[PDB]
Amino acid sequence: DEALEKDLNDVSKEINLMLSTYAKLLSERAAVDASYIDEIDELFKEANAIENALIQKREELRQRFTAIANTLHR
Amino acid sequence: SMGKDEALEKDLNDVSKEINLMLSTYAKLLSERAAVDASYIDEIDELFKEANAIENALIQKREELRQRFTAIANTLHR
Amino acid sequence: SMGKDEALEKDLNDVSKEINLMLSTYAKLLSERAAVDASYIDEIDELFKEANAIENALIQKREELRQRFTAIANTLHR
Amino acid sequence: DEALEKDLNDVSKEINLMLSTYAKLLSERAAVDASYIDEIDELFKEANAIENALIQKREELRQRFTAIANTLHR
Ligand SMILES: [Ca+2]
Ligand SMILES: [Ca+2]
Ligand SMILES: [Ca+2]
Ligand SMILES: [Ca+2]
Ligand SMILES: [Ca+2]
Ligand SMILES: [Ca+2]
Ligand SMILES: [Ca+2]
Ligand SMILES: [Ca+2]
Ligand SMILES: [Ca+2]
Ligand SMILES: [Ca+2]
Ligand SMILES: [Ca+2]
Ligand SMILES: [Ca+2]
Ligand SMILES: [Ca+2]
Ligand SMILES: [Ca+2]
Repeated sequence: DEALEKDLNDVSKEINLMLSTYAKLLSERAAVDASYIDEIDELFKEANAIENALIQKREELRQRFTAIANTLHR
Repeated sequence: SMGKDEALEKDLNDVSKEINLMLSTYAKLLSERAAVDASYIDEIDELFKEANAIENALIQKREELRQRFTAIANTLHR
Repeated sequence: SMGKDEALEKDLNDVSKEINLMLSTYAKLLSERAAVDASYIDEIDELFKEANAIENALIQKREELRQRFTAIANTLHR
Repeated sequence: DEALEKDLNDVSKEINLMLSTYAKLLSERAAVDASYIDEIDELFKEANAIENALIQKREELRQRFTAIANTLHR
């Protein structure tokens, strides 16, 4: 019911809106990826600190067990 | 009482659960991105096809006006 | 070695963190619902207004056809 | 460029699609709410079991401390 010229201008506006919206969404992905990488890195560092402490504690237990055994069996 | 080794094992499991949840949340975000990307392509394709059809009809409309004014000019001379 | 009381305190904190995350995820889902509800109202309103305008124009179109056929009938008798 | 009758039928289809889609979304909220309530309930029960065990352990520590004190100060 509107002229073809008017309808062409309406659809062009729809295109520009979708393009501008998607461009924005795409431009934001890098910072989101960077945030996940940063936070996963923090968690892996936390896990590695716990794991390392567990390794140390297990070696101390090995040494305590060996010492008690040697004292008891001579 | 209990061993610190046991407590450290438990704390390592706690952080492993957090890592697994973060990795799975990120994997989900990537799936949502893929579906968004494909939907954009479908939808922008529909819009560009509609725009080109309107554009082609508008070109035809201007030529129809040219033809109709030419026919009037010929009618005036009759 | 360490006390089981300390280990239990730590485990209680671990579950409290999970509760807090679940409560906040649910609070987020409710916010998304509210925005969805309001968007539905905006969008269905636009559609019903468009439908009523088309409907009213169609009623007018049928009456215009009635008027145009009546005028033809009067022209035929001239 | 289409007749008003055709356009009325197109918009009616759009309405029915939006209504049917929203009705579905609304009908699904109860099961989602129920799932959150169920899972939060499981977590609170887990937390209460830990808390209760901590209360018991603290009372045992109170009794061990009192007994050692009495033995040492007579
Ligand atoms: Ca038109
Ligand atoms: Ca238009
Ligand atoms: Ca390590
Ligand atoms: Ca813990
Ligand atoms: Ca398609
Ligand atoms: Ca499509
Ligand atoms: Ca073209
Ligand atoms: Ca824990
Ligand atoms: Ca509105
Ligand atoms: Ca609106
Ligand atoms: Ca009406
Ligand atoms: Ca029309
Ligand atoms: Ca139509
Ligand atoms: Ca309790």
